[PDB]
Amino acid sequence: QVQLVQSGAEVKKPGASVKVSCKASGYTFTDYYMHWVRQAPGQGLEWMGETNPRNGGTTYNEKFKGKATMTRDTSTSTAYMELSSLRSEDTAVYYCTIGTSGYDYFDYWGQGTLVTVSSASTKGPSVFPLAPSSKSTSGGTAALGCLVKDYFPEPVTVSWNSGALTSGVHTFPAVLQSSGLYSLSSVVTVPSSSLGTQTYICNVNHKPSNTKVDKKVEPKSC
Amino acid sequence: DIVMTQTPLSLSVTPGQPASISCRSSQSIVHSDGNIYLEWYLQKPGQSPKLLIYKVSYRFSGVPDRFSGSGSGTDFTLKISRVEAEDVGVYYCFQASHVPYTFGQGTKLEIKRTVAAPSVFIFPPSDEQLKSGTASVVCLLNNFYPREAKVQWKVDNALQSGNSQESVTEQDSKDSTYSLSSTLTLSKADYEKHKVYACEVTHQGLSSPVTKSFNRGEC
Ligand SMILES: Cn1c(CNc2ccc(C(=N)N)cc2)nc2cc(C(=O)N(CCC(=O)O)c3ccccn3)ccc21
Repeated sequence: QVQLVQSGAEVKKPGASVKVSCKASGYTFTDYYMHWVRQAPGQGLEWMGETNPRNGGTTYNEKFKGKATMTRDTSTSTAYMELSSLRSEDTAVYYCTIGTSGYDYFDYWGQGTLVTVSSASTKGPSVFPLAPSSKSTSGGTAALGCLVKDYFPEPVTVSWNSGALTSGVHTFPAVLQSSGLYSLSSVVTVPSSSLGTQTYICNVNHKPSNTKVDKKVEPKSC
Repeated sequence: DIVMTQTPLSLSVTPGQPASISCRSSQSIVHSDGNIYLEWYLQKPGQSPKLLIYKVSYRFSGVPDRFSGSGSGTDFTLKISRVEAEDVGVYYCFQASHVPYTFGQGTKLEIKRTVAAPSVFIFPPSDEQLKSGTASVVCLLNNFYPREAKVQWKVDNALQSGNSQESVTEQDSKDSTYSLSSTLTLSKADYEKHKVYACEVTHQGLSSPVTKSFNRGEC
């Protein structure tokens, strides 16, 4: 019931601004402080500040003061974190989190928003099927998947059959290509016996390019 | 700011065996109210951190009894009595007694399971990709342990170099295995010069290498 839904990943040029949103549901918005947490490899996890949803005041971590501006809209139960004058060093995953037992712990977190600061323009991926064939069977198991090629920046999310297929799914960490573009694959192992009855669709999402691709992976007669 | 230092940096534990992680604060962390706001979080790749322990020793509702916290002053410890597959990931300690609230650097827990040989699968380039002038050949190494699986590409038995990229998954939360994907990328013109495309796999669980191959144009 308690949900924190954040805005999607974005690519921003150095010097620009970005406003990340955190839509709250399943609780009375004014009951708990809203927190923002940064995650970047190296500096790791950092607490940026806490917003009082009643008076709208924020207690900031000195490190993020000025750079990050936190607000809340009580009419839409949405908290905002705005980063101004973006620099390469601001590339990170930004989480919103709340504590429902005074100031004891953080029990609920948003899904995170990856903000990428770069001069390179966004590029949507090409989606190619990795069709099951005699070359992708092992015992009575068939492997199939999708190849998500040439996108920028990260991330791409891949679901199978709109999230109904999760068992045996492996969405590989992205690889950086020579071109500066990323590539990844998402695979699943299924019974080879039911390739004639079951339908397998990879749902590819690249939020920075507003790319949404649904690819039906058809068995190969080879 | 208060620095939270975790020891060790990494841990590899056999299922059913204990795990211990230390967290040291650079200063005392007694809040003005008199309590110590020391928490432990578990984060899995691509997921948000998840609460385990709060106020040094309190177990959060729903967390298994195998997890426990202790400590005083500047020395805190997280204990897992018997590790389970589901415990994989990165453990972080965190203080909220003084502003700014600070996190530890993290401790990676690996589950030391039995050796598992990879299952190997190969995918020729798709007909839709071949229409674009590029050929990507995918070799999948599925559910193996330990992580060190070596892939070599051979085109008409000639060892390849500089035309492939690989990626390993995080350790699986259910079976404690890893999977690896290797992709060979050539132009349609380079792809058409050769017949036999093969990926040879070496691993601790394989007495002899496993090769998966196909003849170009046979599909
Ligand atoms: C600083 N602080 C925080 C920051 N959150 C936080 C969460 C988790 C953690 C952590 N991870 N340890 C650390 C900090 N939350 C607080 C809640 C209260 C409080 O008691 N009330 C109730 C007041 C009434 O009776 O209405 C309240 C509720 C809403 C607005 C204002 N006051 C006081 C102080 C608080």
